[PDB]
Amino acid sequence: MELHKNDIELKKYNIGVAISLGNKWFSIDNIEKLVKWSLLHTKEYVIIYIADSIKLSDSHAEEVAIRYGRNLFIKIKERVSLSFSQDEQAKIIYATWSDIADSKYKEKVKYLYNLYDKNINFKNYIENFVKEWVSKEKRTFNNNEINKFGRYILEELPLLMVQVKARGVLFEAYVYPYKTRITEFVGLLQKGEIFPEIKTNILDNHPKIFLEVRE
Repeated sequence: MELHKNDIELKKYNIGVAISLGNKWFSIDNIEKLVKWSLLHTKEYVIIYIADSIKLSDSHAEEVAIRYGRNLFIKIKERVSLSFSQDEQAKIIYATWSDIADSKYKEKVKYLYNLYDKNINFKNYIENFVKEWVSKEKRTFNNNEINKFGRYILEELPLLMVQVKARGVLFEAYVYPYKTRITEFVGLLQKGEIFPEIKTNILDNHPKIFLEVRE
């Protein structure tokens, strides 16, 4: 695959690999490709995490992590240790939800939850957002479910917008195989062009960089 940028082939950034569990593209082979591309283009490290899902925990991301991410990561570790040299393997960091969701990240999430409960324009935008995603799924969903799906998005939204640390490692950039409704929405947020209060409250002027990489 290849980037769809001079800072990259100058290896300026660390690169996160955001895996959407359940999205048919993220087979184990496509995941291996994305990791190989990131090891070749990263400044030093590649961070691998589970990034959405388009009760054993109070957080949906945490629940996904312990129910699925553990076994996914185990399959990824096996494949990697058979595809990559041992020194290349040194560059990789498997970041669970807890690695990312430090206390500083949680305040940003709290700000979004708060805003989801108090700003009905925001509430309705986020929910219509879920409503559109799922109106191409054959299955249907009620409004309480639609509303619960919305909070799940808000839980991942800071990661998409700001540069954060996982196990003490800043990663400025992340790879994803195509543009999505979400990536356009995040773009607008970072520019302050939609719900600008969000930019003012949770973006510290170092925006997460989205790199589109596909075959």
